[PDB]
Amino acid sequence: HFYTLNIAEIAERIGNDDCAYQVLMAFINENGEAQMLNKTAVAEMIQLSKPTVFATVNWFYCAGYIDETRVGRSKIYTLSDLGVEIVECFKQKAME
Amino acid sequence: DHFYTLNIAEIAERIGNDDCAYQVLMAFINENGEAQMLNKTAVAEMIQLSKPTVFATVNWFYCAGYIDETRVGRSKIYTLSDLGVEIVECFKQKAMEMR
Repeated sequence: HFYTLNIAEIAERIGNDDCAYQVLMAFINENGEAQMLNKTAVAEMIQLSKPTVFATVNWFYCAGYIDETRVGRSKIYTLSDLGVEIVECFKQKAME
Repeated sequence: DHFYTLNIAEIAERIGNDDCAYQVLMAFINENGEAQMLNKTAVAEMIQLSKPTVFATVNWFYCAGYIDETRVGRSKIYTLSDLGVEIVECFKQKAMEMR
């Protein structure tokens, strides 16, 4: 069961969500490369209510934006191929 | 442009494991199994969960692309996007094959 979707419009929507945009963008180091993060570290990068930032990371998971990997004791998140593609819109939208 | 292919199965199970998400999704399917439309308030009312909680989900469901929003009179009303209908028609099937 696949579904093939115009990413550009979701990327628009997220891009209109103050809180969502920042949580996606965290996963991008200054070198323009994606990076792994746990929920705590993200919570720190962004000045916003730790609750809301945890809640945002959670749905991002759901939605399929960020992959989760079990590391020893804690859970660590990276962007999905989808997360990367959404960032790739933003990358190009800032460009032009 | 920017097209991308989701696995709907993978998104479904993820949603299936969130009590609030599942219910918010399913609220757009009526008694007769047809898809319907609601505003934020009507969703909140069907779900037996913190109105705040329901509102955050309806928000992010919108971001995710599961629902679209249509202006009417003096009321932003929500309806499943095609994606949202994908996600349901997937739950519907897992339940279908079950019985």
